Amino acid sequence: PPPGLPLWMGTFADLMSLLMCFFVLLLSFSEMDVLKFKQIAGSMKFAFGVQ
Amino acid sequence: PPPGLPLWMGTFADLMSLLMCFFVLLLSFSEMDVLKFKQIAGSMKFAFGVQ
Amino acid sequence: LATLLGLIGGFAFVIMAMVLGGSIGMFVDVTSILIVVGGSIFVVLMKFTMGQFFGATKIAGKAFMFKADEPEDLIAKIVEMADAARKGGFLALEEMEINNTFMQKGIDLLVDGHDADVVRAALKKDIALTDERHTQGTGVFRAFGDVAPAMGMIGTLVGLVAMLSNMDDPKAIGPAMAVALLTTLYGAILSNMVFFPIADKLSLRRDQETLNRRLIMDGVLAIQDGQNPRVIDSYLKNYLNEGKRALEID
Amino acid sequence: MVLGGSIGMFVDVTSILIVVGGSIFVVLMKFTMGQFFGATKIAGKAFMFKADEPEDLIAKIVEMADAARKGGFLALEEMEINNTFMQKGIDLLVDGHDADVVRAALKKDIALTDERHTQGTGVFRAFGDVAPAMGMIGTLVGLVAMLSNMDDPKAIGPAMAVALLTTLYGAILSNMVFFPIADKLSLRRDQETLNRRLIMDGVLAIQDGQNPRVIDSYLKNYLNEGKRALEID
Amino acid sequence: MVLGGSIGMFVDVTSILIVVGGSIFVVLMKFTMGQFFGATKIAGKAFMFKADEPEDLIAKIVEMADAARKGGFLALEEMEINNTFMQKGIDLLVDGHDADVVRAALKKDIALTDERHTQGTGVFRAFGDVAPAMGMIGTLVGLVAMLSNMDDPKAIGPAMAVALLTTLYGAILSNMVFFPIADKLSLRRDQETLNRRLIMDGVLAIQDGQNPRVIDSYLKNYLNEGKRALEID
Amino acid sequence: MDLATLLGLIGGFAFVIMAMVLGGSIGMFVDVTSILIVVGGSIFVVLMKFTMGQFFGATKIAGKAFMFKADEPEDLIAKIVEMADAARKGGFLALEEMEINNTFMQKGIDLLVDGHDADVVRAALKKDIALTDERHTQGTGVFRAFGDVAPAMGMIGTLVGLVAMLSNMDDPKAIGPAMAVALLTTLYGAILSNMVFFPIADKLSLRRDQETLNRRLIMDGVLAIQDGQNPRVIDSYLKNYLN
Amino acid sequence: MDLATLLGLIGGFAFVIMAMVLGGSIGMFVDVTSILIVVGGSIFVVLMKFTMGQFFGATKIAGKAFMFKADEPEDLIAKIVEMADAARKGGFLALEEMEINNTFMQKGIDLLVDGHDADVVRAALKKDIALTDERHTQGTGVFRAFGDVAPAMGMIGTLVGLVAMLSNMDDPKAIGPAMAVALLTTLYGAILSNMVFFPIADKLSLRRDQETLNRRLIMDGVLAIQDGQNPRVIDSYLKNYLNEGKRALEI
Ligand code: NA
Ligand code: NA
Repeated sequence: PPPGLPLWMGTFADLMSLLMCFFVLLLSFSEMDVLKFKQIAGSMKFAFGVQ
Repeated sequence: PPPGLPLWMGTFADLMSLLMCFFVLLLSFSEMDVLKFKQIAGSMKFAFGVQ
Repeated sequence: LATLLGLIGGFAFVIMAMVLGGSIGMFVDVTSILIVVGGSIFVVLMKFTMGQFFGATKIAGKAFMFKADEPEDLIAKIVEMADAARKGGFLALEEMEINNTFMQKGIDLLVDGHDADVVRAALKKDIALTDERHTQGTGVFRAFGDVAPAMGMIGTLVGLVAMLSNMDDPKAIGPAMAVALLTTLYGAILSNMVFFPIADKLSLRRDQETLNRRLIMDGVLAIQDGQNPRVIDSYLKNYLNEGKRALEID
Repeated sequence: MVLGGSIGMFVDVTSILIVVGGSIFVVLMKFTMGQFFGATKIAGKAFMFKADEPEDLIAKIVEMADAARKGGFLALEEMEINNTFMQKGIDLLVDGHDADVVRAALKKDIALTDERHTQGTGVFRAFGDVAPAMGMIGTLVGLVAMLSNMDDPKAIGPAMAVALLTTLYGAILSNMVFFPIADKLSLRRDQETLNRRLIMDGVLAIQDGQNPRVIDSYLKNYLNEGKRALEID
Repeated sequence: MVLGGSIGMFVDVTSILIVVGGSIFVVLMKFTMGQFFGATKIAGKAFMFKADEPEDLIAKIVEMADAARKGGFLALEEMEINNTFMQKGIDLLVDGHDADVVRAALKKDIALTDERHTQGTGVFRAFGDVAPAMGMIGTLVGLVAMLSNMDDPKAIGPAMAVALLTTLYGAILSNMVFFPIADKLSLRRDQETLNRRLIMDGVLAIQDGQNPRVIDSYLKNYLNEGKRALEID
Repeated sequence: MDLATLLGLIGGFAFVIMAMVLGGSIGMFVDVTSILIVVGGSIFVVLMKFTMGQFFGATKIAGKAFMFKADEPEDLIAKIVEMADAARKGGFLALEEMEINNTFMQKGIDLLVDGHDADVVRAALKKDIALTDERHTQGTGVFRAFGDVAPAMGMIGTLVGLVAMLSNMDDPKAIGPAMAVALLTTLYGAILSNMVFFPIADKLSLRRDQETLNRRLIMDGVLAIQDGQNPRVIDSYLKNYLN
Repeated sequence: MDLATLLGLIGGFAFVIMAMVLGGSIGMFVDVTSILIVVGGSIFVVLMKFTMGQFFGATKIAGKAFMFKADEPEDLIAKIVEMADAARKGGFLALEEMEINNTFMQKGIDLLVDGHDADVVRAALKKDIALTDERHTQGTGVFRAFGDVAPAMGMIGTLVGLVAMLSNMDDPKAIGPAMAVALLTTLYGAILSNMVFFPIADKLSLRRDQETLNRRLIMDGVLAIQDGQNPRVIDSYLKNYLNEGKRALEI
């Protein structure tokens, strides 16, 4: 059988998902700047083949 | 042989990092709203049995 | 099965508990489950053919819908035809009533007239056939479980690039990310609560069928030898204290 | 916990349902409900009853050998017996059975007890394997519920509570309950193997009419090896 | 990458370079150029072709069995054999050599084919192992670039696109190309080894001198071992 | 260990510490409760698989692998052919005048000279070799268990700290420091797992291999000594067994 | 300098240019604390398992593998058969009148011409081969250990960076650069593990195979010269041994 992935990778994913949960929390009580969200939205559109 | 983590676990840590840093990007241009913070704090102490 | 009624109850309870926060629509999407299952099917089909995947599915169906014959009714029946043979030879075996295909085949080979070696070889060949078949079905479902989270994450990644290519309202990004992550959730759920459990129940049924078939083979060999039901009782009940039923006896 | 705040802040029906119910479903898909209850029974006896000291077993076997040598093969039925395996050995020796049959019976009991402990260890290691998977599933469920309801704090709270507490419950059950129970079952299995080997050798020596002076020396050959080697120089 | 709506979103030269070139470098450090090219050839042969069906192999084996039974070791020259291994076996049979040496040569050829397939599987498993690692490297590079230039929107887009597409390409290549190719190579290894063992047994049975019908039964015994046993009902 | 190896160890440790210092305050990464959580939980979990005697034995065997180096095989062959020559020009009593280099070798030659058969001495030496091998395997198991549970306890502590922080927020500017303190448990678990416990387990496995090789060589040498073979034959056989 | 090394160098150069273009600059992929954490912790852990002498030997053997290309077995076989002709028509003393570019071959030739018997010459050559194999295995082990520890150390350093970022987090809308610095440590660990240490260990394994084959061919040729076999016979023997030693995928 394949050896699998090392335990630090599991720790890293648990930490990443935990920080995801807490950054979703931080963005829950926050107000995104709509003006600054369309520059980023246009840049992602430009860099993904649509624009 | 001692087992390990599934081979997709690296891709999972990858995806969690990507989503986490996307939320960091969203929080970069987002201003905090204190009223929403109070509501979310109350909901947190209610969902955690802290009333 | 009682574990299957518990399965249904647990499914219902866990879905109801999961969907209380919002609507059932948040955790339900046909496109996501279709992506996960289709990608897993494609990956598994490169390493199993249509006939071998359908075989694994039909053996899973037999292992779930049906229930293996208990290894105590087997002892009762075996000692019954043992008494029949002791009273009237092998000529009394055919008129008996048999609900087990393997035992029926064994006694139908015995009546014709064959020595111990050939009947033992045939029974061992059948046992190995059913063991390999269940093992390969377990392999099919292990492959499905191994690839399902990867396919779910591929679907999530595709959904995320589709979301980053279509970004208008700051308030739709959250629901879009939730729908994209639904594929990863489905991959994890299918891996851990469907495919791997199906592989485990196939392995469990493999062990049960191997035990039942060894029981039947020993019973038929003893009947051909003409042994009395006494020693047969001990030499057949001693097999009931192995595996997990061994952990069941107190 | 109690120092952090309270035990009351880790209670959630959804998180318990996800972790515990999913783990139970997965485990019952490979174990019988009655068999799982039997594994629970052996875990409870391993936790509520200490294994007999090998030195005490050796000493009492030597005493039994002294009594047998002084009063024949029927002198061991008037004084108390510690464990059930030794009691069965005594009541098989009182029947005048030959060495081979009692040896086979004792070797069957040894294999049976080893299998029971190994299967209980397997049950609890299956539980400990599935609990963190269910915790990760709960994290995914909570993340989906949070992202779907970022405008509603009344949904944000419980969703994050589910996501966090599923992982916390999975980790605690896996690493402080289920895997420790499996490890204690393995330890109790090793103690059982040692005790059963000692008792079987003692019964074998009693049947042979060997003087207890050789018996104690022969029995001492087991305790000076094995898992305890880290204590032996 | 079609569910997004088209293909033009899921294309970046940068992400492709990071993933493919990094994987190629790592694999070429693990394996020689000859090993890599042989693995490519064997994968192409396994995908574009089909192993000879065992049924036809047993039919042909009993054909030369009956042919040798009617004409001893001289009739085998006059019929056509489409299989290279079977042709080599019948040639080593008709060139007047004993069973031991031809069996050793056929075993050596079987082991050579087995090792070749195993090494090709290893090459593609190395590719499938490195591809997600390259995806993670690309994610880390893109995320450092994105988080560093947060005040530059036109730099945020390409950096996150590289980070995301590297992971998507690594996942797709690992789980839908490289690992599937390795699994297909293992499947073809099992098929080729079974077919070559069938041919070896047929050649040895013709060498000995055996009834075609017992030969046929012995060869049919081989048709129920593995995934064909899964398929057979 | 060697002075150069020790200086390299201190240099790596100092590089890590100086990196932590250069990244801000060092009291940000220090928490007594977090280290108590990780260490106490790891001890609690490990003590349910190993007794206190076993844990202390593993600690001692790991400690004596850091302050004592495995004897080089070449020195062992040279010395064994040395007392082989001593026995040939002298006798078995000549072995007594040879001073102490390895305890296993010393006890083997003592059991050989006190008048015992070749087979019983071989059995005793084999038993000792197996005991030492299993001792090293048990120490590796103890430290592997510690390295396996330390990240688990660290994540448990992080989750508990974050649940406690979310239970009473009351202040948004205090969110970040609370998660930093909660993450300290994960940091300690990772450091102990990957820098202390797993390295010691790997080192003990390496020393297990080295000790088995050295003790097999010593056993073969002393068995040849009791055989009275030609020391050149002994040397050639041992050198062949090296490769 | 094989193509794999060349491809790796050009790939790393293009990767650096790519990282600089994506991020505008290159000075943000460079963090002294992150480098210190990854390198120092990796050295600490590897030196917990290997000695400094072993680490230095591994470094030297890696440098020799990446700077000197192994001799091709065909060229070595040609040299041995040419020496076979020279010794057949010039005696053993004729072996000191032509240059030999292989140090192992020169050592075998000196042992052959110094009157040593076949047994001692074979023993010394086998000892040299075993020492070379052990050096390569030790280097592979050291770099495998470095590859194993670098991403664990990178995740430790990322934890350190995350704690630093969160401790200084008020109104998280400036945590971007700090989070990037935290991620730099895992980036270093990933690049060092997957692209440097594991590749060096794999190339050392390949070089072990090449050097074992070359040295065994040289030993066989030297021993054949010791017994004075016919050059054609030993040429056929060496060619057969080289062919049967070829990996299946290359056939
Ligand atoms: Na990845
Ligand atoms: Na969770």
